[PDB]
Amino acid sequence: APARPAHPLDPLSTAEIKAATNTVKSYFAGKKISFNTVTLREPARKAYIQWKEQGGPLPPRLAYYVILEAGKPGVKEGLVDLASLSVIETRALETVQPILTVEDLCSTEEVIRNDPAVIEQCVLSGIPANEMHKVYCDPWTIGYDERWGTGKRLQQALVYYRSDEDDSQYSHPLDFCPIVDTEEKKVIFIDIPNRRRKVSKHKHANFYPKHMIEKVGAMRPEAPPINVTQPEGVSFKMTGNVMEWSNFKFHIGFNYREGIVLSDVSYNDHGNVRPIFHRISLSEMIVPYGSPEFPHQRKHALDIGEYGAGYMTNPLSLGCDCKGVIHYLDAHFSDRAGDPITVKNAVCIHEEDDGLLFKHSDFRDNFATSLVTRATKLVVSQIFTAANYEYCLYWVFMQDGAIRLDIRLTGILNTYILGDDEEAGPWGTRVYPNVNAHNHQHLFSLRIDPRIDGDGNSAAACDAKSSPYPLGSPENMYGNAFYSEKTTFKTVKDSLTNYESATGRSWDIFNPNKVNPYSGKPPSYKLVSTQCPPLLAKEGSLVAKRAPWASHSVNVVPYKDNRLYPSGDHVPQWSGDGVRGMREWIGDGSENIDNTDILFFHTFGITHFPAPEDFPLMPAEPITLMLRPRHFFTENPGLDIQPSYAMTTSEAKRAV
Amino acid sequence: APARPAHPLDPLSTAEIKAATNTVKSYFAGKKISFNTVTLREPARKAYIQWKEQGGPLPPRLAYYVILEAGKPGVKEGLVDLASLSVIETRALETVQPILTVEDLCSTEEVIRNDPAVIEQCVLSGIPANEMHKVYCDPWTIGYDERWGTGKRLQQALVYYRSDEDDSQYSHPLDFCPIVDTEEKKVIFIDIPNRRRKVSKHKHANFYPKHMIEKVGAMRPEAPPINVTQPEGVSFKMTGNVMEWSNFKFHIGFNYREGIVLSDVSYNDHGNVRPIFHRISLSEMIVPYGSPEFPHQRKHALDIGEYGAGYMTNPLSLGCDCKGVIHYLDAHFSDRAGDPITVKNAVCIHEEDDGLLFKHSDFRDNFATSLVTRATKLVVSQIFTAANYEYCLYWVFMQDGAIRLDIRLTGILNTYILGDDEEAGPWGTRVYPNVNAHNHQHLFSLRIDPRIDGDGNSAAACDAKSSPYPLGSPENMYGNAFYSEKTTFKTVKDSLTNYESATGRSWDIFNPNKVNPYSGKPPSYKLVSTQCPPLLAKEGSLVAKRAPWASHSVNVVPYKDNRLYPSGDHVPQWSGDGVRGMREWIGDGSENIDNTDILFFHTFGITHFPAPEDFPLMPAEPITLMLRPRHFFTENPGLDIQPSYAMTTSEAKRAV
Ligand SMILES: [Cu+2]
Ligand SMILES: [Cu+2]
Repeated sequence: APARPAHPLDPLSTAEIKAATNTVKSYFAGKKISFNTVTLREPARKAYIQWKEQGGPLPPRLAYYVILEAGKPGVKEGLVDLASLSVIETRALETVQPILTVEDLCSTEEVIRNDPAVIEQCVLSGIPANEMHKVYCDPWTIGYDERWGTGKRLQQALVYYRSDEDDSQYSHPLDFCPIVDTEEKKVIFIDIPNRRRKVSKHKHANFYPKHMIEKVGAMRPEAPPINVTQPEGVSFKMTGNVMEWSNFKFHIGFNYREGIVLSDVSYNDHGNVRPIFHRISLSEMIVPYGSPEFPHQRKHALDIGEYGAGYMTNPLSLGCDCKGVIHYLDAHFSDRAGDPITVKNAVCIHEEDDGLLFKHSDFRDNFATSLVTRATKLVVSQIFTAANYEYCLYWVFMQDGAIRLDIRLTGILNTYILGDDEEAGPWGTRVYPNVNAHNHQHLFSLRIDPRIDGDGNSAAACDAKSSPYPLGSPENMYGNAFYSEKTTFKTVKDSLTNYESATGRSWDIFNPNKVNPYSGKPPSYKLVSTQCPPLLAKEGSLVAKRAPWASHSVNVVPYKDNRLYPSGDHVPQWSGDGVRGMREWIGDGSENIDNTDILFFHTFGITHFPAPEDFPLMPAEPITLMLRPRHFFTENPGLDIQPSYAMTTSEAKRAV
Repeated sequence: APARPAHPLDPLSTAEIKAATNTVKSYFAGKKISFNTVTLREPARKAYIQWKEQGGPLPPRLAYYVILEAGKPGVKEGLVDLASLSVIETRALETVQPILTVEDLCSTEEVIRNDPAVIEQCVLSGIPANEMHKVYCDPWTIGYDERWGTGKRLQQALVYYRSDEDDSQYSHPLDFCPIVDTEEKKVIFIDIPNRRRKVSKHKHANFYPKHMIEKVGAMRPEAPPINVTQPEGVSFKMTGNVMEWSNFKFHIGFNYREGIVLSDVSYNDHGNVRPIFHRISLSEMIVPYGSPEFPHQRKHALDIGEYGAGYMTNPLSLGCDCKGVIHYLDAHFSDRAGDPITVKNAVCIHEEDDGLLFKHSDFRDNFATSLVTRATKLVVSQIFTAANYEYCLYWVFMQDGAIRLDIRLTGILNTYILGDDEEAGPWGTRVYPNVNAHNHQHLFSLRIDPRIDGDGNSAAACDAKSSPYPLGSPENMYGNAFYSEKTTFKTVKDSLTNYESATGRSWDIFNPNKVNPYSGKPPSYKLVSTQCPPLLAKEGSLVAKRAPWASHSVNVVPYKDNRLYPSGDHVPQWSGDGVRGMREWIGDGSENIDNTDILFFHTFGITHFPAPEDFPLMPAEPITLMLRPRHFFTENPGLDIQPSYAMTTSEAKRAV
């Protein structure tokens, strides 16, 4: 049996992966199978907490697998008990399709380049038959197409042309969309538009230094360096995957889908170690495009569930992606053959300056009496590439006890062809000649499993409101009175809430069993998040049905085990009909969520209307949200940090 | 005559200040006068642009002054022509009161400590008569009190007790409020509550290291250092107050009121130097409190117009407030005697790493084909202290051509006393025993005088909207279609708009005379700003009347000279009645603002519901907004910056 991990939440080692895939091959001996997913099945929440805090049973070390079998529809999935090298649960799911791996994305180009119907369309589009090596595709999942459902595993090949291998292809989309059976390795259909648009004759819109020298004359000279050193080392301590820093303690996990998973998050409040979150991660996304024209409705990528923030994560880049003194973690997955694969340097961990933590000075001696303390932040990060997009993910811990998630979006716009006299608006932007960059949103589902100061939690909306008493009344003489209206969610239905600019809405995750001795309020972490777009696709749309979580900024449901992925476990090609994922968890909306084990799913992101500044490669666009302690502590928790400068009134008088 | 400045927008030198005050003293010879304000009167916008870009006349170098005269109500104000040492304009304003200086804050404590009625109240409150040296006050402007109007110059002494001079006084407010005549140096009234609350007998809530060692046992050890150096110097160049960095060029100005003023802001687009803004600054604030109980309606500080972001600015570190390699500017004002005073190191300028600028990698070779470029940002900052508050102001320029304003709020909560059995809610929070920190908002008025790619500009609201065609229609078959609805403001009235979470509203400031050759849209800078609270005080309230700008997120008016301060030129003790400031500029709402010289005033900020984490000293709370180029450039303007790492497809194949 494989050696068991240092910690029950540690991701599967390479040896554990191989042990799992050997087990599964033996169970299916005589069958031709391929591996889609081999990943840790995390322990039940109860089992973990009981092991960690109550001297309870050691949870079994289990691997979840998804396989395909040649000639069989759908997938099989199950669990392997690693200690006994045995399959302990298995089932066949003939009517779902699974996440697409890097191998799956790389496989489609050879299919389309050799398909006679595709060749014919390249030629009709102005690319000669002997130049197929110049044709490339981003082979998305089909997403959903009602002509096939889940009956075949399908990709849509978004086709482009490169004049030279070093080109950025996105200036030269083609007009047609081959549909490919991923498992049969064949083109089954090609969507061809009513109006044909041949390949752009313009130069490629390129962005490496050699290209830029041709385009603008010269690169800027190298700027003088800004160097960042920690000559006495770092202040954080890692014990395997467990982090300790500035009184925070937590486990850094990682998987094929979510990427970074932070677990067992506590804060050491002068010797009282107080839980905050059991688990926090990104659980799904949707990137819905806004052109109604066929087949563009199929562009609504659920990037986490369809590609994976782990599978697609970048090996980060000795001193370029992450600047400073860095601790790296590697990621391990299975390939289709059942062999472990490694992404080196998938996670970067470091501490960085974060400006001022607090300051106050006294006007009475011209600010001679003064105290200033600088902030340090701890950053746990990854960058994943989902075809054209780059998503830079930064989990940030702060010395006031706040935790923030910062995202920067970069990469390249998804582009489609635009005719010489064709107008892109209102659904997209002409960002370069013959290039239409369609409107789209990027929405994310943050999953919080809280344990604010322990178990038994609730959530609330907090709305700023003027007093209901009018100006000139004895209760509100001058019309200034205002308060925070807290609406505690009692049932699931109550939770289904949007951000509201009219009230500056925030949400509290709180422990109703405890009370701050000063304020009288429950200890809480407050979600402060304003990048909360409405879902623009209509009710009942394909987008709305496949992402039931995205229609509210906040969804709060009862905890149950295995409630991770809110668009279901196998996302590609689901029509959005059925009681699964968030739609299952919400149910009829009547279940209790007050003072219990809850899961808080937050929808946040941006609406992107492309502009030429975004092309050919887009400058980073920031998204953030923060979880802030409010009524958790009885005073500013950073005041024991040594100030950078401190002078008292008495000391200022003595300096004369 | 004083030597003329290097640049017409340079603030008055110390010699110019003295020259101006000598001129005014001579004009008023035989009269007993004191100086309130002596500051640059900036050139008219037409005159500046003509001088800068058209070989036009050199604008006269002018000083604006505000003086008080013993025995005369209100103020006198006027202009001095420095070249001729003469008063060129003067007028008496008998019914206004002016900004309170540092000297004016410092003067009140000696008055109240020696006043028999105040002493009596201290004794009734539990502080013996021989301990008046332990009584302190923050002597705000009265703000507005209908019992006196502007008929006397008045301060309200928010009173506190210190057990030792090194204490933070804010745990020990007293229950009463002396009203002080600033110019007569006497207490004229004391507001006494119906419910007396004697001084707290608790320990002070303190925050220096010596205090914290007593409170929690020990300070944390010094963390290992993070060192930032620039061994080959910085990439920016300053010529006097003119900055050049990453193709931006602008003038760094400073005054008593607004603090930092950025002017003549352009971007050098490969040799084509394109204007962006004529002037950008913070022009006013309001910090309205939410307790209706008398006299707390008088807490609605207009910090900029009542105290001044320049007058109240901190002399910065060095090495503590601003980390790294810093260029500092000093600030110069007049004191009451007409002598120049200096705040050393009032502004800090430096460049800092700002993470990734952009990245893209190709999945086809497992991300071997990759380009990553790191961002640098340029930061122009100050910190001002308005009694209890600290406001950290950062104007940030970025290498994608965006400009951001970042603010961090810190300092100390304003507190009032709380009885042992008194409930603070719903209008405040008990943050420590016997301490009530009332609810309040912090609202700011960002003033933008734009020149987007030159003169003749417009503004618009941009709202994301679903297509009006329903799901299932030929126009919107799958219900996903969406667009940006642009509402161009034709008249002032049209511009009076709020942030709307329902549409993810942004605003464009654009040049309708020009067209992006790719997109077809006008060049613009887009305001991306979501920390846009409603004003919670009711229509017709004292707050809403004194801050007419604050009731909309956006106000756009025609440019005229001297339209700087949207709550009027002399803010303290204005009732809010009258056609002045923003209310004058809005007029009847009918004036054209489409394709003309416009002023864009943006209201943003936060609503603060205190919690114990904020006490006794508050961790920094961030506020931000961004102005982003959209359709300004025809491609990402940063692509000529040398990448940190770049490998092409061909290079990756050659590396084997
Ligand atoms: Cu996008
Ligand atoms: Cu505040």
